[PDB]
Amino acid sequence: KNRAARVRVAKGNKPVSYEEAHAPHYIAHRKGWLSLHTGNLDGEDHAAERTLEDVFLRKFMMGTFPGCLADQIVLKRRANQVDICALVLRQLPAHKFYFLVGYSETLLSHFYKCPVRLHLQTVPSKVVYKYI
Amino acid sequence: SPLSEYALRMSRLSARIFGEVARSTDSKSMKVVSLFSEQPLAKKKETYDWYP
Amino acid sequence: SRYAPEFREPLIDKEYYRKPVAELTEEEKYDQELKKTQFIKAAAATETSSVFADPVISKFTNMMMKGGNKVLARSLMAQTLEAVKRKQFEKYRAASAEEQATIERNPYRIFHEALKNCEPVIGLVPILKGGHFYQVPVPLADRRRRFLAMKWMITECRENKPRRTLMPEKLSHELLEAFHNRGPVIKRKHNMHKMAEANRALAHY
Amino acid sequence: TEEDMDEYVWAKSSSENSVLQTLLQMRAAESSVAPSREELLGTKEVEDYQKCVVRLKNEGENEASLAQYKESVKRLLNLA
Amino acid sequence: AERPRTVSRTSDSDPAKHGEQHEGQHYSIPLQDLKTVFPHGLPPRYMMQVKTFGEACLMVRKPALELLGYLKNTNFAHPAVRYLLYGEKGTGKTLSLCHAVHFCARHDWLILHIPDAHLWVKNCRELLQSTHNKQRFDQPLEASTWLKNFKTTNERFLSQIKVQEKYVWNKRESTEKGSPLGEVVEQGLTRVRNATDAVGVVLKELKAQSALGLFHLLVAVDGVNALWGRTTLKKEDRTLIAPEELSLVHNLRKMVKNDWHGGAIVLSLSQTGSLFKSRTAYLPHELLGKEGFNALEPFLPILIPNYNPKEFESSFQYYLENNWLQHEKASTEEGRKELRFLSNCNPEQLERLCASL
Amino acid sequence: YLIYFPITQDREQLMFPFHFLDRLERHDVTCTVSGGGRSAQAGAIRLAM
Amino acid sequence: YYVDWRMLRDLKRRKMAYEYADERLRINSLRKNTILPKDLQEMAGDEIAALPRDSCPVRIRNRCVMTSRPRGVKRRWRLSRIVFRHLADHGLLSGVQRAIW
RNA sequence: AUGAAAUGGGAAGAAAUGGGCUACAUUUUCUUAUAAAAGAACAUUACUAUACCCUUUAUGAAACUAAAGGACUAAGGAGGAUUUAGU
Ligand SMILES: Nc1ncnc2c1ncn2[C@@H]1O[C@H](COP(=O)(O)OP(=O)(O)OP(=O)(O)O)[C@@H](O)[C@H]1O
Ligand SMILES: [Mg+2]
Ligand SMILES: [Mg+2]
Ligand SMILES: [Mg+2]
Ligand SMILES: [Mg+2]
Ligand SMILES: [Mg+2]
Repeated sequence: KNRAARVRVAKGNKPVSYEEAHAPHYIAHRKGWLSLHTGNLDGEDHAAERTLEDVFLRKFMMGTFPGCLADQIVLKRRANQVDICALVLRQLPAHKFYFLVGYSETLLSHFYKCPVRLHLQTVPSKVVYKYI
Repeated sequence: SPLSEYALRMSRLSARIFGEVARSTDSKSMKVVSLFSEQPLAKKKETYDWYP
Repeated sequence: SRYAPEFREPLIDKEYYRKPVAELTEEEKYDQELKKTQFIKAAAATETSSVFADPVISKFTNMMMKGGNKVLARSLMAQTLEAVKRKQFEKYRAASAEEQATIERNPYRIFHEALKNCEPVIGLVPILKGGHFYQVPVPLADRRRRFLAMKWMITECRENKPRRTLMPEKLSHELLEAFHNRGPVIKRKHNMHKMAEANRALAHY
Repeated sequence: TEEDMDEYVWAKSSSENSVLQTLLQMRAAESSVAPSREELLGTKEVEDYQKCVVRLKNEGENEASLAQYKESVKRLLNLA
Repeated sequence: AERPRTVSRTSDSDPAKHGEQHEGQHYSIPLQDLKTVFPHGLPPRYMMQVKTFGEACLMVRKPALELLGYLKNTNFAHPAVRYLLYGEKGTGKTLSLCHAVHFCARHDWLILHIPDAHLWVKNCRELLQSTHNKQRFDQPLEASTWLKNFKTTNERFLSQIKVQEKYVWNKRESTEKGSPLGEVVEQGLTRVRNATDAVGVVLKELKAQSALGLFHLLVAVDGVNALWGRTTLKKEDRTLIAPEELSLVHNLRKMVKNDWHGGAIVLSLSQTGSLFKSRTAYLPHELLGKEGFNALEPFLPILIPNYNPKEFESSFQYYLENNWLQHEKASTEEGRKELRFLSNCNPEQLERLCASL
Repeated sequence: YLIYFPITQDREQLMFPFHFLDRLERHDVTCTVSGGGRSAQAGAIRLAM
Repeated sequence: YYVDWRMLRDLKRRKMAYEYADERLRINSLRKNTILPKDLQEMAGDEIAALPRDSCPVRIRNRCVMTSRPRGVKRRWRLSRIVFRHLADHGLLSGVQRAIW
């Protein structure tokens, strides 16, 4: 049996999101890609470096917004610009989010030497695709 | 076929223009041109910056 | 298979399509109208309306082919037919008028009558009962009876020939020697039938 | 040398020598006094043969171009 | 019908009688002329047809009629004319050249017929060196076989012609001036070491003596493209040899030159058996090359095409007249139309297709 | 087609369309086959014809 | 901290080969030819040998940047088959999908 | 010190067994073309060594590795029961 990225069946009481519900073979069929860069296109270089930056950027955002992320972040690179699109729960006060955006943007712009912007869409609670 | 004088002297005239090796060089001695025309493996950014 | 089960085997008979409508039996007439609403398989690469195409010989060519080398197998069969025609022409010219009548110079007719002479009516299927090997008389279908004749010929020539002889020269010498009911392949057929007689009692098992 | 040249030049070639030698043997058999080189290679017969060989060498060789060459040889060699 | 069967044979056994009226008609070559004029040079598959049918019959065709016309009007005083038969595979070049060899043979010409010239540039199992010139090599077996056939064809003229010089074969053996040319041939066969040298003497003698008006000389070389090409023979150093270095190829290159008179040179091109040439090469420059073309010019190219409608029907009826086409459907109009498509009127392909049928 | 297709089975495959409709020697065909081997190219031409 | 001590040794091998690249290029050129006296070539063969062993560029091994796995690595991403499969199977690699055909 | 680092080594088999490779040839071997056709070879080394041995080239700092020639050539003559894959 295949155990990869499959949120296994419980007893109908586990709330899975749309992204979690779909197994790897549904990538490019029902669900898209969380990161979009040009480094895996044919005849393009720097796939290794773009992928390493993504791994870090996901661990950074989880720790910087602990318990406030409703779903996985979406990374969008255009030219040298990096854009982080995160669904965040409305737990923290509004002014605290302005602090973490100013901090996380400046810190990651001086670390990777690119303009980095953070885009946050606030949800009242995690969105449940189905109960499995 | 063999290369007559006209053919050989034209080939040297071409090499002189295109900055190619002009003399008769053995295959062994052509590696010197390769070594100094190509970035060494240890100087390529993939090797020395392999790791984060 | 890449053909859905609804596909129909193609019919490559030139005369059949051009026959007058009244000459066709109503059963055949029905199939033509039905096939108009069916899917037809594409014809094979070796399926043509040629008047020189013989299915029996075409099958014999495929049973000699090795590793998909059809050009070589067809060449060997073509050389065989020629080697049989040239062997009968020599005999015909070097024979009296009375003898000349009997001599057959058609290689296609010597090939068909040779194979038929090597086809065994009954067979033997080896069985194991009680820790021994009891082979028992069996009856063979029209497909199994024809396959055995062709297989026995292609195996006598492949193996029991001198090292420097070639297949067009051993096969030609066997089609003609079988065509007269005296070859070793005919003996293989005779041995099959004689064993079946011996095992008449063991047919029950 | 001739091999180096990319476009055939009938003048001062193996063809011109072979043609001139044949025409010299032809006039000698006729019992005529030995003729000049320019005389033999100025005739119209030799003019046409030059054009046909050049076409074969440069324009390209084909059954059509070889047929034209066949006629020039017949005129040059006085063949029926 | 059998209307072309009447056109499938001609009663004019003698090649001189043939004319345009005889086109597409098969003339039987006399049995004695096969064992004398043609001990070699007939294609291998054609020889199989002669054994099975029991008779050799050569279709009269327009290409071979044009050649016979030039040979009749030959101006012996003028230098020899090189006739080059060029055509695609199986078109009949070899048998068109053999038709000329029959015409000259019957008029009492001296036949110098090289059956295949590719055999001298490949698959040699004994390659010695030449005493005459140490740079050259000698092919004893290749020369020995040719001499035996040259002797058979020209046996009559081997006593009349006589050597004009002295040839020292060995310290103990030499040929006195004046002795018959047959002696040179006899020594070559007797002592295989000198075989490659007897051939050179024969070619040299005939070329010089022909101009004296004693006899006419037909230099018939089939496969002439081999002489000025490449070889697949290697020296003791395992280095490939060149055509000129071989003694047989060197001598022959002189005979195909137009520097003599008293005869005619008939050449043929064959990509079959050729070394380092493509399968679809038939044109003169493609096969001869730049070296071969310059050597032979001015030459008269004679295209040998595929069977025309009249010739194809005559060939079809000739096979039917011998009972060769034993298949029941071969005689029918649908069979004939099929064989015309598969063969495409190519003489060789039609012979191969009918062989199996 | 005799030069391009030296194998008989390839030529027979080109004969099948015309021979079937008894139209041999009545049409002039110009083909352009790219890709595949000898047998695959004859089969592709047969359908195109 | 690097993943393990094996990745640390390799990192040092990669930084010492970069330092001695020009030197090992200039010296090794004197040996890869037939134009210079064999006495000089035999001596240049010893100058190259005397350089530190970690300068030699054939002692570099490509290891997964995240797990330091010596074998199974894909050179375009510098990740092992196991690590690459985890990022790919979750939609985290841009354009990488499963191959169905 | 069961931690770290450097240098040098990590050997072989009258052995059994699994899988693969090549061969045992004539539907074959060599050569040119190309799988068309042609000319040769064809049983003692003819077929036939991707071993050993000997040279040369490639990568390397290091040949102990790989490739290409060279000779040397042994065994192998289609394989007992039994067993594998393929619609
Ligand atoms: N004049 C002819 N009379 C009879 N048969 C002929 C004639 N011309 C051609 N053929 C047939 O064609 C076959 C080939 O002829 P031939 O050998 O002369 O051709 P080719 O063009 O010289 O061939 P290649 O290019 O292979 O040397 C013959 O064996 C014969 O079956
Ligand atoms: Mg020929
Ligand atoms: Mg390594
Ligand atoms: Mg320790
Ligand atoms: Mg072949
Ligand atoms: Mg070295």
